[PDB]
Amino acid sequence: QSLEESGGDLVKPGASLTLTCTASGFSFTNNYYMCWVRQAPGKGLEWIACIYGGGRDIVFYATWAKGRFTISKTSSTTVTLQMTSLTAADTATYFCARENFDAVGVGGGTYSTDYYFDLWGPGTLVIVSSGQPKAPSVFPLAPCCGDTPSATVTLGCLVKGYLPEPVTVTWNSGTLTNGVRTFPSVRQSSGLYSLSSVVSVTSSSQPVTCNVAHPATNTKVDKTVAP
Amino acid sequence: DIVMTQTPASVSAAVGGTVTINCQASETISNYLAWYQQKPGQPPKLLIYKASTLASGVSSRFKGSGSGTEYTLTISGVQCDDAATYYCQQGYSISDIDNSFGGGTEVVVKGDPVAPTVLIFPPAADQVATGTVTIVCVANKYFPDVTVTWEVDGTTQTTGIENSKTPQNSADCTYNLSSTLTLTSTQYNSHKEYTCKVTQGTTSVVQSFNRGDC
Repeated sequence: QSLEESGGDLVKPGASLTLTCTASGFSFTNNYYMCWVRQAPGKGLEWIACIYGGGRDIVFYATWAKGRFTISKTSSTTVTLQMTSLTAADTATYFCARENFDAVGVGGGTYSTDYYFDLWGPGTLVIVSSGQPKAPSVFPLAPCCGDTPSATVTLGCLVKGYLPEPVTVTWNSGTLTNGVRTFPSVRQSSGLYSLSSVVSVTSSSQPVTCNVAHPATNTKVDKTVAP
Repeated sequence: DIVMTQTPASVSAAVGGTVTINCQASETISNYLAWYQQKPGQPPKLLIYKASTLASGVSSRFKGSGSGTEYTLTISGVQCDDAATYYCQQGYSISDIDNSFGGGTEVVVKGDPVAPTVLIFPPAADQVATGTVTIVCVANKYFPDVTVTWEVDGTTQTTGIENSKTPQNSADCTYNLSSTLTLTSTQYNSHKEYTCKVTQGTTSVVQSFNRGDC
């Protein structure tokens, strides 16, 4: 059992967008609710909505979502989240989660309570912005050329002005990992993201190459850096 | 509607120590309270449900307790590997609520003090023609926290600065920090000395370069 969200994208303010969560290793039944939970960059988890896995149509929404988002089961292994009138405040990673519950009482008179989440997807990233997609510029990071050289040195790549997230950075096609430090991205005033990655290298042991990928614009940049 | 409040927003503890986190509900939730751990880039993971029941697989170092409207998560034998954000979640009702989660609590683990190694990186030669110039300063491998100050020709910079800190190292509790100064090309060429100052308690390391020499 795993979950996988898809459909995240860069869209403009006012746009709609539909996300999909697909289940593997189990199908939806009356033993679970399927739910969506989001998290804006650097912020907390926000519950959005839950839908009953059984035959009855039972959906619950956060008070801020009902009227603007809709959750549906489109098959025994897929639920969607339709979002309308998006704003920059809806920018977030969106998780699909499975929810366990206790049936309490007796009926038709029985109700669900003791909700908790026992399974999560890796999440899908939604970006709501005025700006259009933009591939990053990659610049070398090295010590001032005026300074006296040195055996041991740290070098890097500045990955600047991309949208949307994410980019990924490896060094020497992944064969260099020790001494690598890649910083979380920052959103600059421009609305564009930037990050840096640096690697500390023993001496003239290697030429080091940073490998930068920006999947949203189908872009990969190799930059060989030297001092 | 049922609102969940976690305090404090952040908490610290020495390795081997024990830290406690609180969760208040605005009305009884009949002990339907779960705790999750979340590290950067990952979905939350379940630690505890029903206030005090350990999820299958999780370390007994995690203890949930409480009842009515007051709940607690306790972590014992605190390891650097426990540095993360912790969330409570009321499971009483999903009918007419804003958010079932509390706001979260960051756990900072105090390992051994380490002074930062500080480096400054002048802009590559091709940046300035883009109309924008970006200068990078890094403070690598340090604990506890540092503060960064930039100066341009001896004047404290107060705008154009963006800091980014990595999560605590799971082995030695340390941070890495980058600090970036961004200026227009006109601003950049109108000054000479660029300075990054990283201060840790009473020690500061200052790295500079002069536009001309790079």
